[PDB]
Formats: sequence, structure tokens, C-alpha cells
Amino acid sequence: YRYGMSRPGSIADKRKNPPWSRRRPVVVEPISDEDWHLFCGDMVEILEGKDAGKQGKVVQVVRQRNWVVLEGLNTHYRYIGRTKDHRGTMIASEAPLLHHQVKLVDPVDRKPTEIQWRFTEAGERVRVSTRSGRIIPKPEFPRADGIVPETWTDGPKDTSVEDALERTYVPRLKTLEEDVMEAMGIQETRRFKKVYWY
Amino acid sequence: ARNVLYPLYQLGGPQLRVFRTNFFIQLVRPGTAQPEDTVQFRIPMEMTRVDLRNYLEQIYNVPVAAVRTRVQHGSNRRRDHKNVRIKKPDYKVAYVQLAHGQTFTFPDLFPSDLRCPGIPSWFGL
Amino acid sequence: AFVRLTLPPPKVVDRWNEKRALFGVYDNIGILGNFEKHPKELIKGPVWLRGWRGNELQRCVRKKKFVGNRMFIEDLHNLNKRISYLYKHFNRH
Amino acid sequence: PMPSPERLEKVVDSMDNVDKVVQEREDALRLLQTGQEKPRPGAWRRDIFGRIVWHKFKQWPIPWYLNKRYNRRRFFAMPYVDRFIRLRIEKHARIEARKRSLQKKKEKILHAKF
Amino acid sequence: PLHRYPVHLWQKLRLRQGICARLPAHFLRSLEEERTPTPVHYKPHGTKFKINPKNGQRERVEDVPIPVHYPPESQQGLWGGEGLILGYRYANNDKLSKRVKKVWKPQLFTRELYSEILDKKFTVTVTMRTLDLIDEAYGFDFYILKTPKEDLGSKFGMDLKRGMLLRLARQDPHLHPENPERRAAIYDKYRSFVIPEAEAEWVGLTLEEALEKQRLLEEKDPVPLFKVYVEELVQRLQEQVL
RNA sequence: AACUGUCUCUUAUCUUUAAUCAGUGAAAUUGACCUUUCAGUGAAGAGGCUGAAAUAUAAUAAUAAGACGAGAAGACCCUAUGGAGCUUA
RNA sequence: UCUCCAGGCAUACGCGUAUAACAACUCGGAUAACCAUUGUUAGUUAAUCAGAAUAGGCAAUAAUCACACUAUAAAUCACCUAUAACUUCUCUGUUAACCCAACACCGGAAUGCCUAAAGGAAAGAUCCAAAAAGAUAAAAGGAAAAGAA
RNA sequence: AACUAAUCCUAGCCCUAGCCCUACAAAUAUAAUUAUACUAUUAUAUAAAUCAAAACAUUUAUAAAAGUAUUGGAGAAAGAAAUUCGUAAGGAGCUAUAGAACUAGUAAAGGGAAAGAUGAAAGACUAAUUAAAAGUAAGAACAAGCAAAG
Repeated sequence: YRYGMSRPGSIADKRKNPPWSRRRPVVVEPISDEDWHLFCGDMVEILEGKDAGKQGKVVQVVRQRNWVVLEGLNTHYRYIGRTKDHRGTMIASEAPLLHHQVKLVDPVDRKPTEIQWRFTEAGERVRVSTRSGRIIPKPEFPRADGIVPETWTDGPKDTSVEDALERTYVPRLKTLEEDVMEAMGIQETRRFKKVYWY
Repeated sequence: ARNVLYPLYQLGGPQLRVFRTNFFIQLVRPGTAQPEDTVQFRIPMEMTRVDLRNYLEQIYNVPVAAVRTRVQHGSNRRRDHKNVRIKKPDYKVAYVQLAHGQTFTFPDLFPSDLRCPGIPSWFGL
Repeated sequence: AFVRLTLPPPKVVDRWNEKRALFGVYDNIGILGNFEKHPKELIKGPVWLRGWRGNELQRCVRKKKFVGNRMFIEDLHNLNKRISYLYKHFNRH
Repeated sequence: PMPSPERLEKVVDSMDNVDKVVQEREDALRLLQTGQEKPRPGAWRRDIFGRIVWHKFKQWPIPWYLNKRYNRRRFFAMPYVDRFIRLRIEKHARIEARKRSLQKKKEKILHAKF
Repeated sequence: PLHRYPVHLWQKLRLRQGICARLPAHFLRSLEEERTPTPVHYKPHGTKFKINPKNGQRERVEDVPIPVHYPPESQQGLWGGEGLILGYRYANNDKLSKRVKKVWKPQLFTRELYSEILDKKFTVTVTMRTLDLIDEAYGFDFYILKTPKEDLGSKFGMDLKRGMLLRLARQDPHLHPENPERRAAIYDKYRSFVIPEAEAEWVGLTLEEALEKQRLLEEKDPVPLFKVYVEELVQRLQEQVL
């Protein structure tokens, strides 16, 4: 299965990789989790490509193909809304960039500085530039659903914030089933006879 | 509760109590013509009609007068690209008649210029 | 038959790599080493044919002796049957 | 279409999270009082194929010795299974050999691609 | 591939690993040691030299043991090394005669023997050779104890040896009940075979029995983690008090 | 023996088939063939050789009497100081 | 609506969604139309239909409208005495033009009812060839009716 | 520039080296996969023959000494020793009729297949490439004849 820009399992992916397809597999150089340094929202400079030398923010990363996608960069032109009545409207369509085709940007100085992974006091891994050493903080990305947690307003069937955070568990030598009995006063005096497990 | 082990009963043994229920049921609009008080339900195949009667009476506080249940065979004719038969999951349809004179009705869910052709309109020339 | 419609990519091979460059080195170990180590001792490969050569039957028979106890039961039975055919061909024809 | 299908997934996640929390509390108390890591009695037993599999004990109204059917159930491996055991070991070795062959072919294309 | 160890070493590895290693050292030594049974039907070559064919010169010799079959009934009886010889015979003891399929049967019997140690008379399958050995052994009890397993050639006899050895080892009053004075004489008479109780238990035990016995010895009920934490908590608190 | 279209002795109608339109669509077969007649030659023997003769191209439609038709290890019978197998007292 | 045909309906067995509606008109039907094909969704409702305690004691006489009547071919747990238990309606099957015959096969396929009120269509069109096949008819004759040897 | 077709490179394999090894629920041996009693519960003989002896009968293998002596319907063949001696990932392999049967043990014992191909990107409308097999079309035939030769 060849990974493509289309999300795996999508209709385009199914056409891209039909069940009978046995194309010559494309080999992607394995990159370790520690080795990988590109994440969505990271400002990076394109080493080579259509928009080489233009710094952009990552929006999608297909780690399987070592592909980093920059919105509005490495862009070719395609037609949206092509129909019988109308020819269609040209729009910007991005193309994937391989990991070696981009480099991270030092915030203070905008350059494609090579980086080395190192931990911090908190222990969180942070990329450090090999030259002009500096901490590149993890970029902030909005939630996929578009919901800002604080701005969210409770809808029907949604517990209020305080209710979820309230702690009522009291450590005791009783299970949920036993505790439920005490609260609701379930009492059973009948007893199963001896059972030979085997 | 489904896909769980129930205690074996012996003479004088404790009454069987299910404190947490894994049975999940779906109310379905009648495919066939049924009395209005009658309500159809799609229920797990391991559930008994008594369990449904207890389930509705206790969890949902619904009075039940009569219950009729049928098992619909899932078609296995369908085959995949490999010619392997695909079996539709079998489901149990339960016809429940309400008591206390209650009646049920399924709610209505989901209520260039022609004179100058071949020259793009962009051209002013 | 039909032939490729595309040309293969060009390939370049280095003839002075260490393996090719140092091929044959120490082949005179015996004469230059006082014959303490025979060049046959420098052979690395299947155990039953290190420093030894023979016909197919001899090679198969020697292979059975060297690794017969460490061979699979199925392989040993197959080897026994194969040896029978080899023995008859060479020793009767 | 079902409106807001994510709602069902969220509930299932909430329901699933509840069960593990309840199970965790039950598991902790069970271990303390009895030391058993499994709610149901069980043991490792050998089937007729020579494999070792966890056998969950069943409660019966009668004991095993007076349960002829339970005695009829086979928990013993026949003598001929020794050949199968050797085949299983050989099969595992063959799998590793095939695995190396699989890696080798992948390595070829890495050189070709790069 | 090729196995690093030959198939015969697989048995050795199994004995050297697992519950087999945990088996008692005394029992392991008894299993590991092998003693040849006394020859009865074949004799080793009296002379150590003979004429080599190819060179026509005197050479060292080798011995070919005759095949003798000991049926399991011997393991349930007390045979004095006698056994069934299965093979071919030349009629009239001349090679020129016909070859006849022959099964050679030693004369087998069932007889009763009195055991002083067990204070009981046991009716068992026996051969005439065993009876002479019993007389030579100065008593039936002596023969069972004195004779080794291979020469004894009897699982029941070894089992009898196990019981006799344990009886001697423990000085159990079961010997000659109601006659303590007589009991001491038997123990004194067979004092030579007194051994540790642990060793006597494992004498003559089969491999399957030994493995199960060792498993039963080492099987222990699961520890309630409440108790384990109680012991751990007390130890830490006791250490803290120090 | 009679009886009747079995026949003397055949005829007519109906149905099936037949012929035309449209749709769908095999099998045995197949060295390549620009695939004639007469006499000769030959192994009983010639569309293809020798010598005569005939001959716009392409198509289309009909029949199985004879060559005591062509043929096979089909059919039938018998033989062996032939083999081999079998039974034994 | 007309012309014409005359084994129909249940259960058993088997099959297992081939059922029905909708949407398709490519493939499958031994060609189409039309679907039995393709896709989607639905379906078969059961206290009544169907499937899923013990120990002793003690039993002569067929049926045939069972009476007469005979016969040979020889054909009938119960109930008593004790012991034991002590208030129940769930589960499962239910569709179909269906199955076994490589097939939408021509035949194979248990039982009950009944014989049309049930169930059906021989005509892809045109022509009216010959020949061939089946059926009907024969002037006069009658092997060139059913009787004898 | 034509239809039918054709094109491709990896799916993987193969041999040695190295290495032994000691790693969901639910239902089930009852009738396996049937949620609880029935009914006690269970494998394995010389390995043979085929085959060789041109049939067939005893018989027929499966470090040096040495294929020697011995053994053998002395024939097909079989075959020691004494006594010396012995430290410790690769392929002048295959690349979809090849290489494992394999993309796969998938589609009564048991038997056992067929096939795939764009590009960096399809969130660039899915790629091209080929007077390239036979088969056909573009463009039927013209007295005379192993179809050709001069």
C-alpha cells in the first residue's frame, strides 16, 4: 500500500491503492520518533521545490511518506467547481514536501537552521538549533473540531465543568456493586450451594 | 447484559440481579402494519422477552401489555471481491403492546457572448 | 516476444573497492608464513566442503555426515531419498 | 444520515471508561482479599495438540470425578504430537528464514530508490 | 536451519533445565547413574585379542551383546535377570540347517516370598534364578535391598525396595506391630540399608511420578496481596521505628 | 383370415420443418495452397508429375443411385515337440 | 376484456434470502421483453403451531363396527404401597416462485386434502417453397378385422 | 498515429552463513467449538515393499588406513579395523510461463489455482510508450495453376 496525499481509507485512497494493485513499492527512509522534528504548525523553510526558500507553517504531516504539507506553498493550480454550466474556478492546491526539503526556523532569526533534540527542565523534548542554540517552542494548533475549550458552551446532555471535576470517591474496602447495595439497601440472604469449579 | 457470564443457580440460591445492563435496544418504525399501541424494537438476540418486559418496566418505566418477538435471518448471499460470502448481522424484532391504554406513534424524525462565441468574455478586443 | 520500451538507468561500479583491491591478499600465507597455516585453512563456507571437493554424490554424502544429526527429520528423509538416486546414477550408469 | 455521529462515539468512550474504572476498583479489592489476578478460576492446561493454553474452570453441580463427561474431555497430548512439536519448531525457524528473505527484497529497492 | 545441539542432547538439556534441575540431588544422581545389568544369556569375550582379517595379525577385540527382551511383566514381578530372547535360530545348532523364527522363553513362575521388613508374604511372578539369589542374599528382604535396580529388573521390586528403605529409615513402628523387641531386631538385621528419609522416598520413582511429585512439592496457593502488603507494611514501619 | 391408403396407386388439407426479417451465438476440423478435364506413369493409386484439353472475375442453389465405394488391430475361426501363469497327493 | 389450456393446495425433506419494494438495463436467464441479474431498504410476531423424581408389589384371553363366529399366519407404561419435590411461559423454528439432478433441466422428491372456486398460455415476426416428420381423409380394390391351423 | 494487443519491476522466492531451543467477549473434545450432570477415558509393532540383481528366491549402501581385506544366488553388491590423525551476512542464485504451489494452503482422506504495473504530487480530472506477435481494418477478386524463380 502506497501512502498518498489522500487520507488512508478514503475514496481517493481506494482508487489510489485498489485491492489488486501491486505497484512497485516506493521506499521511504525510516525516521525515528526522536529523529523526526517536523510537526503541524511548525514554521519551516522549503529547501527545494516550487516555493523553495519560502517559510511556511505545516498543516499536515504524512510521516509514512516523510511528507510535510505547507498551506499555500508548493502550490500548483487546479479548477474548483468544474461543471457543465461553468468551466470552474482556479484555486490553490498544495503538494507534499519531503522532510529533507524543509528545515525548521529559528524564531528570532529567520533561517533554515539544523536542530538537535534535547530535553528541558520540565522534561519535554524541544528542538535546539545546532548553531545559534535556541529553544523552538512547540507551536500552538487549534483543535481539529474547531472548538476552543473555554469558549465552548454546554449543550443538551453535557455535564457542567464543575460537575466533571468534582471528586466524590472515598477509598473504602467495597466494590461498586457492594457500594450500590448500601446506598439502595439491596439485601440478599440466599446462598449458592457448593460448586465444584472444573 | 450480553457477552457476560451469569451465575449458575442451585436450589435456594440468590436471586439474579443485573446491576449494570449491557443490553442496547433500538426503537424502529414498524416495517409491517401494526396496532398503534404496538411498538417494534430491534434488540440483541440473546435478550429474552421477559428481559425486555423487565427492561422497559424498570429502566424506562414503560407499562407493557403484550410482547411478540421474531428473528430475522441475515442474508448471506452477498459476496466480497474475493467471492467470500458476507452475512448480514441477524437482529431480533420485538413487538411490544403498551398497557394502561397507552398508545404509541413513531415520531417524524428528519422532518462569452452568444453573438461573439469562441472569444472569451475577458477579451475587449 | 516483446522488449522493453524504456532504457535502464546507467550504473557505475568501482573496481578499486577494498574487496576487489584486497582480493587474493594473504593467499601466500603458507609459503610466506612458514607453512604454519595452509591456504585451505582460509576457506569459509559450508562445513562439509571446507578444504574439500568431490562429486555430487560425495558432496551429498559428506553433507549428511557433517550435519545429519543437526538436520531436520523431513530434510534427512529427503536427503536419504536423494542420495539413493545419485548413488544409482553414478555407480550403475 | 445520522446527525452528529460523533455523539455516539463520545458516549461509548464515556461508557467504556466507566467500565475500566469500575473494573479497576474490583480488580484491586479482589487481589488484596484473595491474591487472584483473574476473576474466574483458571489454569494452564495442555490440549491434545500439545499446546499450552489457559483453561478457565467451569462451575458444575457435580464434582469432576462423578462428572464422567468432564473426564471424557481430553486435556492430554498424544504421543504422536512429538513429531508435530518438532514441526512447530521447524516452522518457527522457517518463518524467521522467510522474514530475512522479506527484509532482503525490501533492502534491494531501498538501494534502487536511493 | 541446523540445531546447535543434536537431538540426543535435547534430552540432556531438558534434564538440565526447568523443574528437572529443581529435583532433589540424591534422586537426580540415582537417575543419572547407569549400572549395567548382570549378563545372564551372553558372555563377553574371554580373550582380548583376535586375528584381524585384512592384515592377518592379532588385534584388539569387541563384544557384541545378545539381544534380550525384558517384558513389562518382569517389572511387575521379581525376575532374576532372566528375559525373553527374540530372534532367529539355526536348527540343530549348525549353520547348514534351516533358519526358524524362534522365541526363547525362560521358565516363568508365580511364587510367594516372606518379607521380614514388611511382615507380609507377597505372591509375585518369579524365576528360579531369583530364588537362588534370595537364598544367596540371606533372605528375601536382603535380595530386594542388596540387588540393584538393573540386576533386580523389577519396578515392583524397586517399589518394594522403596518401601523397605523407608521402613528402615524411619524406624517406623509399622514393622512387626505389637512386637517392639522384634522390630528392633529386623532394623538391626537390615541396619546396613538405613538411609535418609528423603532419599528413600524417591527410590524407584518413575520420571513422570517424580516430575509430578516435585510439582506437588513446589505448588503453593496464591498469596493474598492484602497479606503480602501487611507483611511489607509492617517491615517498613518496624524499620522506621528503629 | 379379415380389416383397413400398408399396398395396387397415389392425392389433398392441417401441424412440424421449410423460406424471409431482426437479436444472440457453438462443435469436430485446419502444412500452406493462385485448389480443373482426358490419356499416360505409379504402390489397386494424381487438383499439383509427362503430354493433350479447357478456362472473364466474383458469387448463388440443389441431390446421394453406383464405383460388388474407401477404410481400422471391427467381426469370425483355427494353429504352436510357441511362451508364461495357475492346480497338485 | 376476449380466445384457449386443466393437478391444484398444505405439511415433511432440502434450500437459506433465491422473499418483497425501490433504483438500474452493463453482466447472470443457456436470446430478449421482463427479471430470477446488479444495488438499496425492508421481512418470518406463538402458554395455544413446531422444536428444545424414586423403590417395591402385580398383569393368561389379537384385530377385523368385536358381538356371534371360528381360525392360524398368533396379532396386549398402567395400577397399587411408600419415599421425594412444593406455584411455571422463557429459549428456538416461522420469508420465498425454494429442493436433488453441472442449468430457471426434461426427471428425482414423503404425507393429507381435494379436481377447478385452484392453477395456466401452444402464436419473436413474415412467407405459405420443395423435400422431410406427425396427424386426418380415400373412387374401385382390401396384406398384392382381432378370427384358423 | 488502427483496432485487437503489447510494454514495465517488485510480489516474493532459492542456497549457504549465522543462530538451535529452554516466549476480545463467548463457545469448545459431549456430536469439539452445544453456557450446568448423561457415557468414563487413549496413541504405537522389525518399517516394509517398491527398487537392484536386466525375471526371481538368500541378498540389494542410503582425517588416513580404504573402496583394500573380508562378506555375498562370490552376483547385483556389501564392507570394518588395528594403527596413525583432528583446539578456533552473503550468492559469476531466480525476477510474474523464472524463483517456494503461493498475492495462497487462500479460491471424505486428499487434491489445489488464477492474477499486478501513472506521476514528486490525483487536495496535480489517471501516465505514457510501440512502422513492434498471430488476428483484423485501412485497400475483396480478374483464363494459367507447391505460387517461386529467370
